[PDB]
Amino acid sequence: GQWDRLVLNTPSFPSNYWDKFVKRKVLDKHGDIFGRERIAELLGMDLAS
Amino acid sequence: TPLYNLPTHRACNMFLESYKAAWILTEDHSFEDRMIDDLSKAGEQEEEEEEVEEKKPDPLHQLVLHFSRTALTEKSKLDEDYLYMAYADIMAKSCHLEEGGEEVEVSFEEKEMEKQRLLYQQSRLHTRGAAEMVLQMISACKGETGAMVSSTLKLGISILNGGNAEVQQKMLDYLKDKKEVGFFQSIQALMQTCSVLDLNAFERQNKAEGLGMVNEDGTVINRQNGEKVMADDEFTQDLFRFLQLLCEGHNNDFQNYLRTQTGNTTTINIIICTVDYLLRLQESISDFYWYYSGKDVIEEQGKRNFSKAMSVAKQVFNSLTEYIQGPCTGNQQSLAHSRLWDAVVGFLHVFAHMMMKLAQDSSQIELLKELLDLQKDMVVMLLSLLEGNVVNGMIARQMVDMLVESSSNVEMILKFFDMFLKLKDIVGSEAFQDYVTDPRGLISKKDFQKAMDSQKQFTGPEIQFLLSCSEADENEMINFEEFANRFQEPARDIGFNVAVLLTNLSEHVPHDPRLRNFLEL
Amino acid sequence: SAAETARRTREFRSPPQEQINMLLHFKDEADEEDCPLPEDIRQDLQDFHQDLLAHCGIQLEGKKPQSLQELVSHMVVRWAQEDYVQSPELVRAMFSLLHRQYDGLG
Amino acid sequence: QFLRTDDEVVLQCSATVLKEQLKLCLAAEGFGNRLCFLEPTSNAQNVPPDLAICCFTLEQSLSVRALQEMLANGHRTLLYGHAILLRHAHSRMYLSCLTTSRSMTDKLAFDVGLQEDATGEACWWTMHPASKQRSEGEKVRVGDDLILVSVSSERYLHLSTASGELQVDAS
Ligand SMILES: [Mg+2]
Repeated sequence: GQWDRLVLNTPSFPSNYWDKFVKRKVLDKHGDIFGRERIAELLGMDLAS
Repeated sequence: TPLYNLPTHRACNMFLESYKAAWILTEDHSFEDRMIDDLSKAGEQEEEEEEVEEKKPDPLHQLVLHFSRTALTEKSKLDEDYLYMAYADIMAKSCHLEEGGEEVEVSFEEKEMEKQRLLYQQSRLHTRGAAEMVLQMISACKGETGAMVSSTLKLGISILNGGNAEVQQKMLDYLKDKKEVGFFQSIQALMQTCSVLDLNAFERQNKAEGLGMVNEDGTVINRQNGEKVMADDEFTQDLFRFLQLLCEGHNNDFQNYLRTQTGNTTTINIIICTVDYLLRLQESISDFYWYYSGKDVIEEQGKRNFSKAMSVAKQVFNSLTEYIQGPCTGNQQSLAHSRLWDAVVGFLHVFAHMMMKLAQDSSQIELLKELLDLQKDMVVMLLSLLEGNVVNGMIARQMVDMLVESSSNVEMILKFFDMFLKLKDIVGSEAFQDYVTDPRGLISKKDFQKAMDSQKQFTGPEIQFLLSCSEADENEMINFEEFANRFQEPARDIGFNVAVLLTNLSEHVPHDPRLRNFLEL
Repeated sequence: SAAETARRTREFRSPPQEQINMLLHFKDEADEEDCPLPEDIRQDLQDFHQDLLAHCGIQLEGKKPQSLQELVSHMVVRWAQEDYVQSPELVRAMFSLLHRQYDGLG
Repeated sequence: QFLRTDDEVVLQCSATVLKEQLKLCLAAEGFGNRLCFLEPTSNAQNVPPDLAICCFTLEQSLSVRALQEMLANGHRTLLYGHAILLRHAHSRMYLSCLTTSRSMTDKLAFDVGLQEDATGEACWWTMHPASKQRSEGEKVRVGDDLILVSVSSERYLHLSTASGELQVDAS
């Protein structure tokens, strides 16, 4: 769990996995309960606007 | 006017009245128990081995049979007999001293000892013709309401307070042996004499108080009389308490005897009269709510009238649960075929509207918890109606039809429970915009209100009723944490019982698309 | 020096029945009513109260009858104990008499 | 069977008069004539009656009306003592009592007619039982004799049989 925190902020997270839109799915799923800016920043995604 | 200068005799009369007012705050007391004890213990003095019969009666039993003979004498009108009421109050106090006496105050051993004290007090009285004499006293009066029948009802409550199944057995045996008519007719006649709240009488209650003064200050006759919107508040409660105490323990014979009588030539249904009285009470509550709908504030007299009205409603509902307790298929089919649904639809309507309108005022929270407590007893009664239910059934179908007819109130209360439950989680959420941790917390309640109004997700409207609930002087505490989310112990208790009700109605009566919407909400 | 509003409205604005009542009210109470009046009046009032109370059937505790009320009560109890009486008027008379001697202040 | 709101229902009267059973219905022209007349359909087989002039619809039914004070700023079963609202089918107007009336027994004589907008107290009529068999708070069935009283006119909605052909008035 501690070692997986380094790859979350990297823009090259999806390399072998087929789905390249997992970050957008997580942002849409947890955008209302949690802050959109916090979840966006935690998963990289610079300049979300 | 100074006290000096006055003639002397008027001063002496006023002194007599004031000293009478100061005279008896508390009386000797126990004197009733002392009298009962002295008459009870030495039944028989120096016998000298002389027994003409099996057992000559002690003077207590002599008085009991004297009262029985007086009640059994055929007349047209019943006399006063204030001495009979005096003895009735004496014996009622002697029997109910332990009932009035009853953290952890008492242990198991002392509780059992006081239970044996109460049982001995009841056995001192009921091992005589006491039940026969009170039945004869009830059957003597046809429909006349007075203090004597009230004292008789209080004594009957005192005898079977803890249930007293032996007294119930003796009662049923004497009723089946005598097989006479008049007891149920008298009960029905006393039931019809009960009154409810009146709106024209309430406007008359608006008038007189507005007089600036009557006699000296308020008129003495009016001030003591206080007059009333419920002419006899205690009598109805005592009658339903006695009827409940007759059926307090599971004894099927009485649950069927009240519905129909085989030995008697005439059958009188107490349950139908109770349903009609509940319908009248529901109509009175609906009329009072419609009259108070225009005003946004409720006076303390209205609070007291509501408190007594829902106290009477709670007593009637407890009597109903006592009857529907037991398996009792006959009373369940009777309530299926009765007009109870028209009563309970209006009750659900007035519950939803009174909880929606009553929530804004903070000082009226006690009346709201009383209304919530009444809703509890209602949902306990509804759960007790479902005992012994078939999967398809017809009682469940009538319950579904009731939910369909009262759909708006059910959706309103479920939406409210959704919104106050949902709010407790949002407050535990980040809530960075409020940005406050404090004993007051004090998101300036006025300042917080612009901040509160902004919600990214879910509900914007719910927070405002909460703001009103919070005490806000100088907006010193929204105190959302303090007075923890309002009435949680009270409203949470009325949520589990409406949940298990929905689970029962969902597992049974399957394949109903109309109940699926209610389950989804 | 002060307004003394309360004393004035209690003394001269009050009705005379209310005047004498509030003059006497809660004097039987130990701690309440702020202890008005001199103490001899209160002591005399309590003395008469305990006096009459001892005159009635109140024990005030804190075999031979020797007086009328126990004599009548024991007469009624013994008369009911010896034999089963049959005349209802006699029963009503003895029960009423017993109630009168037992009740007292009522 | 109990009657409910949002359902079209007609009102009639069965009166023995002239040694004959006369069935009378209240019919209002609407456009052109605001007053209402009465139509006898006793000889229905011989002479056909007019139907569209007679029909009415039930809008609402409220026992206690705080609606008027607020204005001054589904199907529900009818019950005894509940005020009802009548709406004409052809002219889409509401039946009510009028102040100015033709004068026979002039003090106790108010006519009944349509008004365009139901924004008045005269539109509502309350129902009471005619016999002791049905009491207040009991559901109204088909074929039960009722008496209708306007809340503003305080009148019994009377048929006039005093030497007239047929008149209806608030009397
Ligand atoms: Mg029970």
